[PDB]
Amino acid sequence: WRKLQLSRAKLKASSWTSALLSGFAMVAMVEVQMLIAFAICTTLLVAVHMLALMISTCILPNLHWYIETAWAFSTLLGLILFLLEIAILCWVKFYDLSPPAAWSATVVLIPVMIIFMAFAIHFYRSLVSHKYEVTVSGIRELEMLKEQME
Amino acid sequence: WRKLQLSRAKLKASSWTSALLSGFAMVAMVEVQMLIAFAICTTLLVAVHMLALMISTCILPNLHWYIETAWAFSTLLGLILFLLEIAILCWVKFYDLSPPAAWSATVVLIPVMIIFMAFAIHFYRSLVSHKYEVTVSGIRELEMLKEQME
Amino acid sequence: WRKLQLSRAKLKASSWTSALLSGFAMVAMVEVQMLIAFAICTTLLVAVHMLALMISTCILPNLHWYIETAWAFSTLLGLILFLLEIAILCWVKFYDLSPPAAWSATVVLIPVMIIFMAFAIHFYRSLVSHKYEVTVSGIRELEMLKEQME
Amino acid sequence: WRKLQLSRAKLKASSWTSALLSGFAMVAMVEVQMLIAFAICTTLLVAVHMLALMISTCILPNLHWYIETAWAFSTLLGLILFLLEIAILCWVKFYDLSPPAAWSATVVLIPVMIIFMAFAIHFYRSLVSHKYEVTVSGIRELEMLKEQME
Amino acid sequence: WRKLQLSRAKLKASSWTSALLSGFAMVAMVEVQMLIAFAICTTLLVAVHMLALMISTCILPNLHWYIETAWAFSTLLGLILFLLEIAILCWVKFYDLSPPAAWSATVVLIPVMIIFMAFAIHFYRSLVSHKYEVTVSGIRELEMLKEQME
Amino acid sequence: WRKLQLSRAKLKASSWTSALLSGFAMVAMVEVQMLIAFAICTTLLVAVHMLALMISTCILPNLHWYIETAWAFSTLLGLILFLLEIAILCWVKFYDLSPPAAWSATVVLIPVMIIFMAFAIHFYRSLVSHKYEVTVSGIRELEMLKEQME
Repeated sequence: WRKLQLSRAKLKASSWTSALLSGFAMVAMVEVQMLIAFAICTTLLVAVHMLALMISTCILPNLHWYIETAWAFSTLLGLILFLLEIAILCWVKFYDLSPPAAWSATVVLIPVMIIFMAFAIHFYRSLVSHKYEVTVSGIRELEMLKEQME
Repeated sequence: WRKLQLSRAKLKASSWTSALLSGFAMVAMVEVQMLIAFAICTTLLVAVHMLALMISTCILPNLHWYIETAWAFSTLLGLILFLLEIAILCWVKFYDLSPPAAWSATVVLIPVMIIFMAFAIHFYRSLVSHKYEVTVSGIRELEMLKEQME
Repeated sequence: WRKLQLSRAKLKASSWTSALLSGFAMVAMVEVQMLIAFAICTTLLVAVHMLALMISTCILPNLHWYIETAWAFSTLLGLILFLLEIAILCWVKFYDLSPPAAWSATVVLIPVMIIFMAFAIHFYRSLVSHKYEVTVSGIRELEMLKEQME
Repeated sequence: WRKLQLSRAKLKASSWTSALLSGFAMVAMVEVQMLIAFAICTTLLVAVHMLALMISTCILPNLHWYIETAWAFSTLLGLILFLLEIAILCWVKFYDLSPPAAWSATVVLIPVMIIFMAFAIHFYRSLVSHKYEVTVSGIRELEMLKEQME
Repeated sequence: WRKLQLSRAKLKASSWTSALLSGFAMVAMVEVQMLIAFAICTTLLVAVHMLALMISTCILPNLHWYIETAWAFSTLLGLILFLLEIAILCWVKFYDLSPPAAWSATVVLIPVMIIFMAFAIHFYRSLVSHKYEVTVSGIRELEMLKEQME
Repeated sequence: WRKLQLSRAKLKASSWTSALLSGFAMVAMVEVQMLIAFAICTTLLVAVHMLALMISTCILPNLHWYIETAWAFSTLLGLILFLLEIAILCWVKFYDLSPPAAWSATVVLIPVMIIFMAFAIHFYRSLVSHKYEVTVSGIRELEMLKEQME
């Protein structure tokens, strides 16, 4: 039951962020209307989220952990892309009369972006260690039973 | 019960994406205001989602798997259309002064679009094989009982 | 319990689409600002959805199937109206400099619109037959008991 | 338990429509920027919904049926006001160059508006009769027991 | 369990109204772009809602009734501020060419605003009396047992 | 079970505020289009919320309290940033013709901002004391059993 709720809640959240972020991001582009980055970033941002949405459709009928990786990976990319997207918007929006201020946007971006990616690595690292920790603990317990068995 | 939750959660998600995507997409068109593609893509995008929404209405009262195909198919089309829609927006929005950058939008589109459709095929293929796998496994188990039966 | 969830989920979805579609549709009209069709379509679209919303208010306290028809009918109309609405937007938005491309919008509309209404008829027809099928099966079973009864 | 779910679901729906409708309606006014009607209708529309939202706050802690009337009444008013609001928008939006088309908006409004209010009266009337029907049926059953009692 | 659902449902509703109202209100200000009131009202409106959102974060981990007062109070303020906000928008939006119509907005505001605040007082008053009523009823019942006790 | 619902509800709320606030805030910037503050505040606001969204993805699979701190901290920052963001918008929006009124926005900001941060400290302080209170009460009860034990 614990696993059932995990997927159910995640499904709603996935479409929640993907749909809204893609919509607002799309509107952001039409409203404003370096150049290549803005176009590519926007297209990729939408595409990545769309992939996640599809995952919501396939997961319902349903190796399971494999797709889980695709969803988390895709969802994560969208978040990074959205962050990159807003950074470009600040640079592009002010790019006309505000170029001086535009720089502060990307400059401040690096600090949070690095921590964003770095934080994920630290968490993943701890998770990896735990898997190994259980691996050693599991075999040991089994060995104890094996020794007393004889 | 497992099946009940699958439909319940899916129903909310369907209207979730269909309603939001259609709304934002519609707003994207009015804000900006090759030419034929933009008009057709927008109209089709909305129509496809509307079909899915109706499916949410008919599924409640309720062969069942058949309609399931219509919903997944329609929902999937909307996602592809939305991706195509944003690609057109980038080309159209910049189409005025930014035509040069506009190309990068569609060019980058192909890469993700191919993977989007290709990924679905791979998943479906594995699903098809599993169905056949169970088919062979099922008859075999039944035969074992039939042999011992005699 | 199966019936309880059906209404509960449907209630959220109804307000979901009706509220969002009406809001975005309304915004679509103010942003842009044949002529008569656009005004009437927009007004009707909003009115139909509003009716559905009210249905959500009356259903809670609660012949039951009768109102169900009103909700499904009203909700269905809104979907058709929204589709018609976007079609008009494409024609009206481009109606200024883009009239040539504007035609493709309504032309492509017919194909999907016909399938949209036609698909509903097919589903309803099957439902009607089932009702009659059960009618014959029900009386037959009762007759069997009546015969053996004597 | 049946009563618990009724309030829980209604609470989410109330804020759902009230919040969204008020937000979009508010945006509709700023975008466009007979005259008095538009200003009053918009203000009243928002105020009515706000009242409903507050009701959601007071109902949680919690005569109960009395407040229920306030919520339904307020929510209903908002729906009627929103319908009136969009009708004004069509008239006002086109009011500049499109006056000829603007008339069709309010004209078509009356038809649906009358049915909207009239339909509610019919449903309420049937509900009132049912209350009386049970009243007569209840006393009759009690009398039967009283007669046999002696 | 009854108390658990009360908080769970309220949490979703709080963020629901606070997030949407703040977002739309913020957009309303940028779109339009007496003067001091508009600036202060908008800032306060957002701030009050933000406070409520934070309350949603603190309540999860969790004297309990005390915070409940803060949430209801903050949420209530936002509703009043939003109502005041729209009133200012009508006056400001028309304030340029539409001054004649702008007045009707604030004038009609007073009527509903007074009833909005007055209605709350009446409800609170009844609640206060009930607390005292139980106080007298509780001691009396206890005294009856004390008398017979001797 | 009590803990399960706490995370489930919080997950939906997190994405709820983060997604909406980021979207509306992003749109607020494009619509309007001291200078440096606006650019940095907007970028940081989005980045902080994105971090929270990712947390929603990692929490599902899942030391637990540690991440809880990151989510609450990140979510809290976004709220403060959003408040700061709107304050800047009022100053920037009016910054053109309305500079005189622009000051009232930031001035009024301080009052609520201080109370916003101060209120959190008071609540946290009480929580800290409670932890210590239980610490003393816990050891005391255990000691009583230890004494009677001998």
